[PDB]
Amino acid sequence: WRYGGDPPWPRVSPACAGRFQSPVDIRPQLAAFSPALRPLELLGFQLPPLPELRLRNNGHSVQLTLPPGLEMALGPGREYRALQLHLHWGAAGRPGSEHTVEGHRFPAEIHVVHLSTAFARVDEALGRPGGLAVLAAFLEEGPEENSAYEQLLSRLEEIAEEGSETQVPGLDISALLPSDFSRYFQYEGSLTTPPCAQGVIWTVFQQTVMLSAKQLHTLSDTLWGPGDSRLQLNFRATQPLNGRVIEASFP
Amino acid sequence: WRYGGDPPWPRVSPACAGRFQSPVDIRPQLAAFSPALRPLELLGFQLPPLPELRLRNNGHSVQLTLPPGLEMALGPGREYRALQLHLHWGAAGRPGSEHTVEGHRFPAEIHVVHLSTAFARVDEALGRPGGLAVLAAFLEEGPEENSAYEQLLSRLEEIAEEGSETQVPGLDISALLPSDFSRYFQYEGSLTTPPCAQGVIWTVFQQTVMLSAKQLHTLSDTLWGPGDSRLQLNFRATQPLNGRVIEASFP
Ligand SMILES: NS(=O)(=O)c1ccc2c(c1)S(=O)(=O)N(CCc1ccccc1)C2=O
Ligand SMILES: NS(=O)(=O)c1ccc2c(c1)S(=O)(=O)N(CCc1ccccc1)C2=O
Ligand SMILES: [Zn+2]
Ligand SMILES: [Zn+2]
Repeated sequence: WRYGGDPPWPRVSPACAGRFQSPVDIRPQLAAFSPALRPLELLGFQLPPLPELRLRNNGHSVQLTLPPGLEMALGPGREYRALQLHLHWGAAGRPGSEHTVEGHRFPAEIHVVHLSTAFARVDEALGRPGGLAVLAAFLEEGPEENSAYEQLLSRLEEIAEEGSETQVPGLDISALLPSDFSRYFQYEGSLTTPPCAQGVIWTVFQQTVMLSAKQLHTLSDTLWGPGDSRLQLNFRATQPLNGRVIEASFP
Repeated sequence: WRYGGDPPWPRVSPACAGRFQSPVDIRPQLAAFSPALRPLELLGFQLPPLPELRLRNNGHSVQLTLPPGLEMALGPGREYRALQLHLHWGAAGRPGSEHTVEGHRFPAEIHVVHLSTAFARVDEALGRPGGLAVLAAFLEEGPEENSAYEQLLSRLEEIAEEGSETQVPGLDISALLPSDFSRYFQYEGSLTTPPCAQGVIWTVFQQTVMLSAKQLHTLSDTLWGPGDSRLQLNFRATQPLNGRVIEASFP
C-alpha cells in the first residue's frame, strides 16, 4: 500500500472503508466543551540513554519503537502504555499534518501510539472500543532549534534507505510533545493506514511544537520511500466526521 | 457470596476492591455536562409474544434472558446487543436501589446489561473498557399500576423458590424504561456483584419509572434467596469515584 497510488486501501483492509475514520478536520467552533476531560498524565517517558531504541524508515514514516514502562492515562481508569511514535510531514513549502484545523494543514505531525492495559497485544485491541489511543501534536515552524527533536532528526541520514533502521539513545519522549497536557481535542476514530481499524481514541493537543525551518527541511528532505521516490506527503486525506462530535477539554 | 452478610466480597473477588467500582452516588451539581452525549438508540426491543423468554430466580435477583436482535447505541459506531435484565430492591419500608442521588436511595432499580458488538462473547468483554454497558433506571412509587412491569411481577410467585425459572411471553422491553432517552448520567465502573469486573459503561436515566405500592411490595416480598432466606435488599453499598467525573447529557 502507498500514499498516492494503488492498490486501494479497502482492497487491503475492509476497515479502511469504515464510517468513522481518521484523520479529521477539527473545527473548534463545533467542538463540545467537556469538563470531564482532565489533564493527561505520563509516567516513565524520561528515558535514560541505554537501552537504545530502534528508529526505522518503514517506507511510510519514520518510527521510533518505544520500550516497556511508558504509562499514559487519558483519565482515571483509562490507562494505556506507549508502543511507538512516528511522524507525518509534507514537502518543500507544503504542509503535511494529517489532522487539519478549520481546513489548515500544519507542516508536520507527531503520533504517539498506545495500547490499552486491558489488552496484551495490538491484534486483540484492533476494532475494540478504546483498545488503542494516539496522542497527536502539530509541528510548526519556530525561530529556535528544538533540541529534543534534533536527537532524532540528526539520525535520519543513517536511515535514508527505505526499510533501513538504526539504534538511537533513549531521550525524554515527553519533550517531543507540547508542555500543555490540559488543553486538547478528543474524538474516536481509526488507524490512518491499513488495517484502518476503528475504536481508536485520538487526543489532539491544542498547543503546537516548534521546529526550526532547517529541522523541518531535514524531516521532509532526507528519507526515501517506495520506488526511487522521496518520502514526502505521508498524510492521509481528511475524513468526514459523519456525525461524530469532537470534544474539547477547554471552553 | 451473599447480600448483607459474610464472606466480605474482596475475599471472594479481589476485583471487588478495584478503584473504579459500582454503584456510586450521583451528585447532579458535580456532574459534568457533556454535549457530545447524544440520545440513546434502542432498536428491536419491542418483542412479539413468541418466542417466550426465560425468567429465573437465581437467588441474587430475578433475571430475564433477552433474545438476539436488541440493538443499542451509546454514540456513533458505539453499538451493543442486550443480553438480559434484572432488578435490585429493598424490603418493607426500605428502598433498595443500587445507585443513589445526593444520598437518596430509590425503592428499586432495573439493569439492562449489554455486550459491545466488537466482542463475540461476554467473557472477552469482561474487564475490557466499554465491553459491557448497563442501562439503569430507578423505580419509584406512583399512583397507577405499571402494566409493563406487571408482566414480570405477576410471574414472580411461580419462581418464588431460589433457582426456579419460568417461560414468559415476549414483551416490549423498552416500555420498562423512562420517557426521555436524551437525559442520563454516564460513568465507567464495574459489575455490582462478584466478579466486580471493571470497564462497564453505566448509563443512569435522569427520569424514573413509577410502580404502584402493591407492585413494589410484590417485588420485595415474593422471592426467596439463599438458605431459607428472603430475597430482599439485593443491592451493593455505593463506592467512591476515586477521581471519576460523572457526566450528564443535559445542563
Ligand atoms: N498513522 S497512525 O498513528 O494512526 C497508525 C497507523 C497504523 C498502525 C499504528 C498507528 S499501530 O498501532 O502501531 N499499528 C500496529 C501494527 C499491528 C497491526 C496488526 C497486528 C499487530 C500489530 C498499525 O497498524
Ligand atoms: N448489577 S449488574 O448489572 O451490574 C451485573 C452484576 C453481575 C453480572 C452482570 C451484571 S453480567 O454481565 O451478566 N454477569 C455475567 C457473568 C458471565 C461471565 C462469563 C460468561 C457469562 C456470564 C455478571 O456476573
Ligand atoms: Zn500516524
Ligand atoms: Zn444489576
